[PDB]
Amino acid sequence: PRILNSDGSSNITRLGHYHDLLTVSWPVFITLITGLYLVTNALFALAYLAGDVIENAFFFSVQTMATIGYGKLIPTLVTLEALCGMLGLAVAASLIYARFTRPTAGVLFSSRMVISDFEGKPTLMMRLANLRIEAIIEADVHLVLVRSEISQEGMVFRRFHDLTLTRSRSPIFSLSWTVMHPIDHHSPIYGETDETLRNSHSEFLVLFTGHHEAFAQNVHARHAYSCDEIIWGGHFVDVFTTLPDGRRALDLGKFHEIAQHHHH
Amino acid sequence: PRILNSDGSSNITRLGHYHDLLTVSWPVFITLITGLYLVTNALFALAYLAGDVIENAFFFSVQTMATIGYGKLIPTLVTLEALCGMLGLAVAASLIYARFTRPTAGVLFSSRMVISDFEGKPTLMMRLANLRIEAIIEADVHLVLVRSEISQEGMVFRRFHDLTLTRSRSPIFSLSWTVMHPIDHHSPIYGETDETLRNSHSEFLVLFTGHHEAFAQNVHARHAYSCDEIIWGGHFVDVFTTLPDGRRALDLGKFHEIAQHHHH
Amino acid sequence: PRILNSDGSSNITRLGHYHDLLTVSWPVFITLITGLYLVTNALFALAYLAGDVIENAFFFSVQTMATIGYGKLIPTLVTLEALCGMLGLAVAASLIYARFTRPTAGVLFSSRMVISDFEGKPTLMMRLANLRIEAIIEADVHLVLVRSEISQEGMVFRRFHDLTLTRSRSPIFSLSWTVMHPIDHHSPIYGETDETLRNSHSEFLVLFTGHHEAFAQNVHARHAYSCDEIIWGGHFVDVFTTLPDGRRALDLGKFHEIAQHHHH
Amino acid sequence: PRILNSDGSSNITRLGHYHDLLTVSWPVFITLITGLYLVTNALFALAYLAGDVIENAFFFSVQTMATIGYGKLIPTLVTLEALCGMLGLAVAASLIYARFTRPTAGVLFSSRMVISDFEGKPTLMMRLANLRIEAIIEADVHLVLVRSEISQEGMVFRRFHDLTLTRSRSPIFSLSWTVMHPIDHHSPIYGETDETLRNSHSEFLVLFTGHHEAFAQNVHARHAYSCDEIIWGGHFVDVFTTLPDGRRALDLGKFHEIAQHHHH
Ligand SMILES: C[N+](C)(C)CCOP(=O)(O)O
Ligand SMILES: C[N+](C)(C)CCOP(=O)(O)O
Ligand SMILES: C[N+](C)(C)CCOP(=O)(O)O
Ligand SMILES: C[N+](C)(C)CCOP(=O)(O)O
Ligand SMILES: [Cl-]
Ligand SMILES: [Cl-]
Ligand SMILES: [Cl-]
Ligand SMILES: [Cl-]
Ligand SMILES: [K+]
Ligand SMILES: [K+]
Ligand SMILES: [K+]
Ligand SMILES: [K+]
Ligand SMILES: [K+]
Ligand SMILES: [K+]
Ligand SMILES: [K+]
Ligand SMILES: [K+]
Ligand SMILES: [K+]
Ligand SMILES: [K+]
Ligand SMILES: [Sm+3]
Ligand SMILES: [Sm+3]
Ligand SMILES: [Sm+3]
Ligand SMILES: [Sm+3]
Ligand SMILES: [Sm+3]
Ligand SMILES: [Sm+3]
Ligand SMILES: [Sm+3]
Ligand SMILES: [Sm+3]
Ligand SMILES: [Sm+3]
Ligand SMILES: [Sm+3]
Ligand SMILES: [Sm+3]
Ligand SMILES: [Sm+3]
Ligand SMILES: [Sm+3]
Ligand SMILES: [Sm+3]
Ligand SMILES: [Sm+3]
Ligand SMILES: [Sm+3]
Repeated sequence: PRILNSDGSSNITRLGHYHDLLTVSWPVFITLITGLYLVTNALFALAYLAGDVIENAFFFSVQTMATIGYGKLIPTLVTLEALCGMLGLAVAASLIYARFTRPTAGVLFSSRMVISDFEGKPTLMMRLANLRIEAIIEADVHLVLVRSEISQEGMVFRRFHDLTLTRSRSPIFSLSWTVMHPIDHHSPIYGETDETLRNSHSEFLVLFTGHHEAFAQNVHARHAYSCDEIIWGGHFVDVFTTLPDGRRALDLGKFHEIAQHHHH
Repeated sequence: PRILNSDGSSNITRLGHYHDLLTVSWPVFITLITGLYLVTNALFALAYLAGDVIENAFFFSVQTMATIGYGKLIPTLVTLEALCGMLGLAVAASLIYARFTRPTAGVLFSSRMVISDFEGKPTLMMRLANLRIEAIIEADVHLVLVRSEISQEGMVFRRFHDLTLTRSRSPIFSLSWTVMHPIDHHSPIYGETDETLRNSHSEFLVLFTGHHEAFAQNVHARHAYSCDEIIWGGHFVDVFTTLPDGRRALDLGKFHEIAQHHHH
Repeated sequence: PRILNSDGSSNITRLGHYHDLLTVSWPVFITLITGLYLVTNALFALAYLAGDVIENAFFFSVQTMATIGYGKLIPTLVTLEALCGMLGLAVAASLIYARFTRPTAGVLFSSRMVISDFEGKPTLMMRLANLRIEAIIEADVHLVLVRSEISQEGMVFRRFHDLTLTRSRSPIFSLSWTVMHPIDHHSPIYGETDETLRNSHSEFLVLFTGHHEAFAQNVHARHAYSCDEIIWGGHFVDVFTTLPDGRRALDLGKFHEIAQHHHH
Repeated sequence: PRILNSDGSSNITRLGHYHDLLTVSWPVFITLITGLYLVTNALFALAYLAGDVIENAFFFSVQTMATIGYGKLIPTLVTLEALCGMLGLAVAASLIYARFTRPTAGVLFSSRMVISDFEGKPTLMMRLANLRIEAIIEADVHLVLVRSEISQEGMVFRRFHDLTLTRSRSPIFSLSWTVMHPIDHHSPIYGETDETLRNSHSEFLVLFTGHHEAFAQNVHARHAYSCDEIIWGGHFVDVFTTLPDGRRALDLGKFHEIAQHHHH
């Protein structure tokens, strides 16, 4: 089967949580505090009852934790709860900001890779697209081959080759980017064929990072391919157009399109 | 026409929003929450009326959302609204900080580029100026040529050459910086002339990034030039002066000035 | 004795504190403010008494600092204290966030290093493990030798060699990573033996940094080894397994295991 | 005179402010808001008077801006002021955090540089010291020569040479670091002497950056030297000691000490 899924996640099981709050969906986060919020008040409401030091307990609890202080219920450790309410809000605000600043890239990866000549040399290719109007600055991309290898002797392990790209870094990335690994004699897949790639159970990982100007935050994206997601002889279709207006356009509708010469 | 505008933006149309709040002007941001703020209270004010569980509805709403708690209007889900008011403030504070920390560079770019000899070799040049008193640390600059190219065969595409600079990085950038691409035989515009640059519809993109010490934040700036914004034979005028005091000064009034030898 | 401890700390004494608040345990932090919090109110409570400008002093103090404003105690510099309460919360919230964002890596280091052949060359090795489910992006690792050296003449000093690794950087680090320094003729420990390493009192420092996608934060980890924590001839045991399901697993239970050929 | 001061600041005058709040001393910052804080309330207090829509104006103003809500003064745009108070606090909290996170390095620079042989080659040297107990990670240092130069023809300009160091980067920096520029034939000051350095009015800039583990923040430091602050033949004294305990110590008391052979 597959070590990597398309989204670049691994299926390796591991035998051996602020992050969970950070990761969980927006709806669930509110719920999770809302709960913590009610509960903490139940704590104090029962802490008062245990007595009657308050004129005229759950609702009084929140009135003093939120610092509403209506007044109809004058106290007496309210002071304690006022501390807790303020740290609660401070803690709350931190998580909010961390969640807001979690990296997030709208980078589209091509559904396939191709191997075809480029500048007269066979080249492994794939392409990326920036899905947002704002540019990504100082972008960098890696293409990694992961593949089963063994010594002349029986030992079996998975190799990790970081492949050489004609352009791994780019100061700016705004539209589309075809990433290219020329398969010369230094290439790990030099001389390789469709059949020999399957045998090595070999796979490809794409990793992307850059900085948005779109937000004061960094971004990451990754994607993975199996060897049967490579189109030999294929070529990515141009996604750039000239409109009737005479103006240049990017058509992402053609982004996954690949041309192939069909033999008889 | 032009793919790039002076400010380094593209005119490519794309066929295929926390950022909007982050981007929008300061005046509009306040308005946008102020609205959200009033509205959310209208929600609760109508949520109470639907009944009369409050002694002595919009104004009571805010009194419990802001946690003012005057008291003349004692309750009963106020508790719910107290949660919302606190997250509202937390959300509010996040956006504020993100906006405050959005990258912003006061970098001035020269209105033109020049090509003239430098150390006995023709050199593409342009210059940058730091507009603030605080230095930018670990600055880096790129000069990119974008240009139409085609195969011997008919296919037409735009090239992107990241040009070699005598100095792409600088640990500090405080005043003025003339960026230089020597046009040797490795240069994409080697042997090139005024006429041949127009034909390729070729353009130049400048990209700048660095870290301020001025704020704990990074900065970006970019600018673009057409081939008719290059002055062949031109030289940037020295912007450094010695004052009457005998003290050294930077005169940004001369920043866009270029000297030219005029032929008969 | 040892300059470095396993955890990569030094024992060098130095003859010559927001950070303390930032560093201190979670329990102690709350205590430290709680104190500051009570005390600041004692200040104002005594500032009122010094007179009786309040209808119907410590408890009134907090009611106006937390902005509870019950009302049974109407005032008059309350205004002053309302400023202080708000900055207190602002200061509080900053420390909280800084603490939350302090770098933290769950990177496991192997208890030993080994020197054994790899691709037919003797190689210094050690391994790292990512202890969390989330990957570390753009990871980098250094292996440094620290060692006593002297001139032909008597002067004695400690050298710091940053060793060459077959792979110092990795775009992603998710599971396990064996770091390798081939001991060729350019190596500081080329020709070196067990005995000659002890004489130089030589030590090894591992330094790790990378960015989590797990949180919008960076991470650091380091570890140190003495020369008697190197196993000559040793080999790290494969920590990867195939489960009954036929699925691939990582067994960290084998992470510190090293195989050795035992001579007669 | 001098272009650079010891602290690495320039004396170049420039002919052509959130940062000010960010920069200003701690005492002045509080004052600056305290003012803004009082004033904004004067605005509303006069906005009420202009009438009498409040039962039983400056003090009522703060009671509704701080959300104290005592109650003895029930309202009516209080709602407006409750918005302002909350953004005020949000703005306040942002500045606080930005100030807290402003880069700050406790890096000590040696009062002088030296030129003396090292590994049998004349070497420009200076040293740095980490003044805090926490290490700086991924540190980098530059040595720049700035110097007047002119063409064979009369034109006069200041050069900026980024000098080659035996070690410009270090994964960790914890104690002391002697930075070294070997003066080989590629060096801008190769063949140079004391007298020829003065004539070029030449100067040296040190720039330091790294990341603390001490706080989740980066650091910068810089320093400058004139040519008469170079000691020819000088050697930095070892700052490392062995204590009576037999334990290794760092004595910063010797940090600026330089040994010199005195000729007859
Ligand atoms: C393709 N590229 C990123 C390498 C260069 C051009 O940038 P872009 O304008 O196509 O986004
Ligand atoms: C021009 N430079 C940035 C490359 C070097 C000098 O820095 P600056 O002092 O002119 O700002
Ligand atoms: C070992 N490595 C980090 C260099 C490459 C592979 O990454 P990983 O998937 O094993 O964590
Ligand atoms: C000197 N150095 C930073 C290059 C290497 C050693 O680090 P340190 O332990 O002396 O601080
Ligand atoms: Cl993932
Ligand atoms: Cl732009
Ligand atoms: Cl440590
Ligand atoms: Cl300075
Ligand atoms: K309140
Ligand atoms: K509040
Ligand atoms: K209140
Ligand atoms: K109140
Ligand atoms: K009240
Ligand atoms: K806050
Ligand atoms: K914050
Ligand atoms: K923050
Ligand atoms: K940050
Ligand atoms: K950062
Ligand atoms: Sm969980
Ligand atoms: Sm760059
Ligand atoms: Sm086949
Ligand atoms: Sm990167
Ligand atoms: Sm929009
Ligand atoms: Sm550098
Ligand atoms: Sm012409
Ligand atoms: Sm950069
Ligand atoms: Sm302490
Ligand atoms: Sm990379
Ligand atoms: Sm031995
Ligand atoms: Sm790093
Ligand atoms: Sm000012
Ligand atoms: Sm490194
Ligand atoms: Sm002399
Ligand atoms: Sm740096």
